[PDB]
Amino acid sequence: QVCDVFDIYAICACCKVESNEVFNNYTFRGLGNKGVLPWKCISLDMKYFRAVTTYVNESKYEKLKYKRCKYLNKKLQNVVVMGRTNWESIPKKFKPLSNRINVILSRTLKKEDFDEDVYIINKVEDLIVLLGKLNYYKCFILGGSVVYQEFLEKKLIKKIYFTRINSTYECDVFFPEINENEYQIISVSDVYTSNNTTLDFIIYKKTNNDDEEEDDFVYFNFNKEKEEKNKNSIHPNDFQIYNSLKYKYHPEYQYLNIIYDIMMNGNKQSDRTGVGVLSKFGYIMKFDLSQYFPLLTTKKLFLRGIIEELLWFIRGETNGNTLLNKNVRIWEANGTREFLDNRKLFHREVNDLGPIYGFQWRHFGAEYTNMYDNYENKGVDQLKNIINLIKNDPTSRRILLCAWNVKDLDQMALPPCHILCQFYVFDGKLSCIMYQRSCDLGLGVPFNIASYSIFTHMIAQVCNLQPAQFIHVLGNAHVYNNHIDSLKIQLNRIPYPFPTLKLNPDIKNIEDFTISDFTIQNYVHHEKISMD
Amino acid sequence: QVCDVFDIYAICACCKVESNEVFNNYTFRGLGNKGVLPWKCISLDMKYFRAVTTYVNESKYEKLKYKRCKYLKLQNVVVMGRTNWESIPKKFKPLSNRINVILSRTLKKEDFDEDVYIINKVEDLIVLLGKLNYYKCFILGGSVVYQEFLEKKLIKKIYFTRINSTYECDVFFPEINENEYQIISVSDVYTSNNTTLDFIIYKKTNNDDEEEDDFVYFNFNKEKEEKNKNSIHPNDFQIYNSLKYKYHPEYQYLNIIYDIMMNGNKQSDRTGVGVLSKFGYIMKFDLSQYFPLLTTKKLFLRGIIEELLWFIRGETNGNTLLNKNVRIWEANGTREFLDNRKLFHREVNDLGPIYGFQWRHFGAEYTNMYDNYENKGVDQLKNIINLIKNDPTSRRILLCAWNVKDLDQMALPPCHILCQFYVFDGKLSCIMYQRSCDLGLGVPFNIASYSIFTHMIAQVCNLQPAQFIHVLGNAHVYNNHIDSLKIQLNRIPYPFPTLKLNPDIKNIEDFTISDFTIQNYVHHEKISMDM
Ligand SMILES: NC(=O)C1=CN([C@@H]2O[C@H](COP(=O)(O)OP(=O)(O)OC[C@H]3O[C@@H](n4cnc5c(N)ncnc54)[C@H](OP(=O)(O)O)[C@@H]3O)[C@@H](O)[C@H]2O)C=CC1
Ligand SMILES: NC(=O)C1=CN([C@@H]2O[C@H](COP(=O)(O)OP(=O)(O)OC[C@H]3O[C@@H](n4cnc5c(N)ncnc54)[C@H](OP(=O)(O)O)[C@@H]3O)[C@@H](O)[C@H]2O)C=CC1
Ligand SMILES: CC1(C)N=C(N)N=C(N)N1OCCCN(Cc1ccccc1)c1ccc(Cl)cc1
Ligand SMILES: CC1(C)N=C(N)N=C(N)N1OCCCN(Cc1ccccc1)c1ccc(Cl)cc1
Ligand SMILES: O=c1ccn([C@H]2C[C@H](O)[C@@H](COP(=O)(O)O)O2)c(=O)[nH]1
Ligand SMILES: O=c1ccn([C@H]2C[C@H](O)[C@@H](COP(=O)(O)O)O2)c(=O)[nH]1
Repeated sequence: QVCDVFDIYAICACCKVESNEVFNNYTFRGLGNKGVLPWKCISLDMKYFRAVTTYVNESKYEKLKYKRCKYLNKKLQNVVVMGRTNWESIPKKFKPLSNRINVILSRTLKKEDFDEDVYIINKVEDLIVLLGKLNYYKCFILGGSVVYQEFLEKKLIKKIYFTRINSTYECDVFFPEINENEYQIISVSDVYTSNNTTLDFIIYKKTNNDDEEEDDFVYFNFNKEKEEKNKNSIHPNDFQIYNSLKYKYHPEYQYLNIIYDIMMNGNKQSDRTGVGVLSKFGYIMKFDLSQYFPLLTTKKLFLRGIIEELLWFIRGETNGNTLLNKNVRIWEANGTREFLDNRKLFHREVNDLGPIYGFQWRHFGAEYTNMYDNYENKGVDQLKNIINLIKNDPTSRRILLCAWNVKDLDQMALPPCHILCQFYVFDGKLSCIMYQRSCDLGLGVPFNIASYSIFTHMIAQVCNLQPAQFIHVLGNAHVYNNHIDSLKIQLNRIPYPFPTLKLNPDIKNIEDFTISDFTIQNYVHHEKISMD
Repeated sequence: QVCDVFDIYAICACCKVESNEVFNNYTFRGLGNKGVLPWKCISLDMKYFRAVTTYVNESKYEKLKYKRCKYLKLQNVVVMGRTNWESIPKKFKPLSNRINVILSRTLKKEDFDEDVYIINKVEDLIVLLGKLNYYKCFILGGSVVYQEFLEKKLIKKIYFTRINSTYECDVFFPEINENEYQIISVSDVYTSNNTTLDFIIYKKTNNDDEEEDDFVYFNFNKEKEEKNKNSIHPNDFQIYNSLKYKYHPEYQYLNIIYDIMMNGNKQSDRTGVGVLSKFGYIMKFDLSQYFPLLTTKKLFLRGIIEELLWFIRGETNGNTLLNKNVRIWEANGTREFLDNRKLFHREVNDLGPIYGFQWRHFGAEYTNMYDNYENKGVDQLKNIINLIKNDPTSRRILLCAWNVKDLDQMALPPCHILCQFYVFDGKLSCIMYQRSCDLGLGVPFNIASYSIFTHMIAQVCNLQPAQFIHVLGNAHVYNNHIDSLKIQLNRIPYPFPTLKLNPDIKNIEDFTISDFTIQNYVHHEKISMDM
């Protein structure tokens, strides 16, 4: 087909347009405004644009030339193709585009109307003629909307390098609705921040609808048991989309790939109640908090409850009623008469959760009495101490906050799942490890990622640091049997660019945050999944 | 040369021989004994030798069809000396799916078995390959055949199995000329028929590709050569960098050292000492397949085994160790060091409520290293053992030394924060979270300690040890270890040893130093980590 021989790709960038919100991939569709771009600079998009439209590989040229010659019977650079208004949006000092063979479609304008060193063509068949005559690597359609429309309805695009700008702007022109039958996404990049917006890079593909060391690889894999056994009784063919992607570089896939790993390779166990899980042991996930807030996109997540849990912890509280009166039910089941009695806490009042996270963070080692006691200057204020070590001894390898008080375990409603946070400071940035002994991949983890990411931002702010990495170590990583079906749905979804977290900048002590100091901007997500 | 053109390869397997001793590649030489192999059956090698000698690639034969004939079902060639031929029994003859050559100057094709081949002098092969259609030519020994093939530089690659046990031998492999061949791949380590083994690859020295440009675009925001912050010199690790396949588990430790040296943050800890630092790693070692005692330098375990026994007894008394010449904690018990920790009222070598005390007495008011603490505080060690036996699917099997109440009273706060255990199908795994990781001195020992512990816990619980999982928090190279580790990165690991515990010990409290034995430890020379 014409676009496979001449290697004609589209590259574009689309913001969200000003229209319980439904999100699909038509969410990213805004192209330009009043004949320019809807944003000022997004330098990372330019850097990427520059990299795709200028990259050439001379070794691959020999096969492209042959291929092209065969379909015709018979310093290397790429061609870029522009609508006239696209071309007129470009600052003069940057035209023609350096190190690229510039082509401009126009009727109003002819060869004579240009000083530059550009090919002017009347019409699309004129690009195909030209490409049969030029030595060039790849041909990229640079827009705008009219050029994009005509190139897709002529089935002349092999791939779309589509940048998702995860902010909203005023737009007067739009990228056409991509037909899912015609194009599927095969690759999704890492998520970055540039110019106060997150973005990622996705690739749509035209649909179906020394090399002795090649061999040493196979010799060296001689003992591998699983040769399509169905190790666990989940069917790869149900993860069609998940498996069809080639480059899964969105950080959400750090979480998604562990659910794949647990499902394909998990050990079958009957846990605390008889419920049943697949389980694995030891994983690490790293999220770049300077580039995004890793709220999972492949299902809807509300953070009001877990933000109010984090503030409850920081205040040192163990009173389950405080959450209940803010309509947060996170701890309700763990405070019942029955639940407490079955934990042999017969002398513990309903919703008095005992010496849990808050108590240990502000008072580790004090004798716990009841949820209403004044524990001032009793036991160790770990939280205060770790803020003090970040500020005054940032290179310490001893900045840990530990919830696992061995003496108090049996007196807690339940022993903590988030065992400990360690902190690390280099060059004015704060990174955090949280070690989780016990990890519900379907229900718990996605919230836990959020709690500790928010907490790291908070500790960074009050210490006058920027956040860097939030690092999540999973000990006992389990998927409950009755989550599996929901999880196979979620895995076949393709993540959206992460949102961002904004903390009220004025809060300077860790104690001084409230619910209104927390804003999640630009949360684009698939619909909610009931995991059960 | 003949060899690089015609793809002439040697597959062999060499054990150690029955000769404070020193190791090199020529440690592994034993080939045969009394016209048979020196060992009963090592079936993971039998399997390897099958997969390697059968397998062929249709696609890639093209670049050979026109190269050996640009010089003058597609099976594989195997050559063997008659005694290597008759050394094997009959049901296997002639090795299925393989052009069975033999190197005999005596008995001809009418003498011998099936519809195979023969030659009579070394040269007489040179042209036989030039005739028939074949993927690659494998020399299966024996010593005599290998010997005369390495003399005449006809061997492109050697596919050499290191059998890491000792056997009676009569025949050996040639010393591999270190300047004439170099190792370019090393496999995972495996247990098989009560011995560890790995597979290494020697080479002759010289003195849908659209989705491939998408990879370059996704790397658009990565980093070049002033980026990759290196006053380290990559070219100083030629051997580390020349390996294609680095599958030996020691590479889990080595790769972290390379990562820290190359991408490490320069920081100036306490003193002005200087480190390169990163945050958050996870290594995993299969205790069922080997004992992960680093082989790229010499490690001693008596001291760290005594330390472990000392922990299990609940001791905090530094003198107990000093009287056994284990001096791991000596610096942390001086009047000077205690005074600088603001512990002016602590006896010298009274290390305070450290590992032992937290493991057997968590929450007990520490008094001094001589007090009787029986049935005071939480015996976590007894508890986590009773959890493994009574409730193995529990996700609460944690052994934690980081008592926040007691940190200031400790000579120093622990590096090893906690162990977590996991039991599946009668097998025990252990995660240890290390807050502070000296990759050059500490970590090598810390792996051995907690590997040993895992074996101890597993055995007193009648489980097989599975994985030790080492999670590193603040991982640092001391700046002055850099020269030594560069030397260390350029050493090819040896197949790991094994650990044998005295099987009689079924109480964690009942181990003594003589119940621990390391077997077949083959290691490069000791390295002083500075100077
Ligand atoms: N976000 C992004 O990735 C991109 C955004 N943009 C934005 O897009 C907008 C411009 O798009 P839009 O207004 O649709 O216009 P275009 O940039 O697509 O240019 C349209 C003009 O191109 C010429 N033309 C197009 N097709 C043909 C053809 N087949 N034969 C001959 N001439 C042809 C005509 O020029 P003439 O009128 O002289 O005959 C036509 O008026 C701006 O806002 C721009 O900044 C630009 C590209 C990429
Ligand atoms: N561990 C390992 O990797 C392996 C080692 N072995 C072991 O090795 C031992 C046998 O090896 P080894 O003693 O070296 O004997 P070989 O198996 O190497 O057989 C060599 C024979 O080939 C003939 N021959 C030797 N040199 C030449 C030559 N230049 N030209 C032509 N023919 C020649 C001779 O047979 P003749 O003159 O009688 O015709 C000679 O006896 C056994 O213990 C066996 O189990 C076996 C397989 C692999
Ligand atoms: C730049 C942009 C939006 N990014 C992607 N990913 N895909 C595109 N097609 N893009 O538009 C390219 C249009 C050309 N352009 C339009 C432009 C750029 C800046 C300001 C106004 C208009 C430009 C100008 C200068 C240089 Cl050096 C390179 C490209
Ligand atoms: C088997 C061995 C040692 N494996 C490696 N890695 N390197 C070699 N070249 N080997 O030599 C194999 C030669 C003969 N042999 C070894 C043998 C077997 C039984 C008793 C003595 C020797 C054999 C028998 C059956 C089969 Cl299917 C394949 C090889
Ligand atoms: O913050 C939390 C709290 C709980 N859990 C899950 C993990 C287990 O499924 C269960 C805890 O049960 P135990 O591991 O304590 O038995 O709750 C989480 O994932 N995150
Ligand atoms: O078992 C141990 C004890 C110490 N260290 C290293 C880490 C640091 O270099 C130093 C401990 O000092 P702090 O991290 O507590 O400052 O020793 C280890 O790697 N392992």
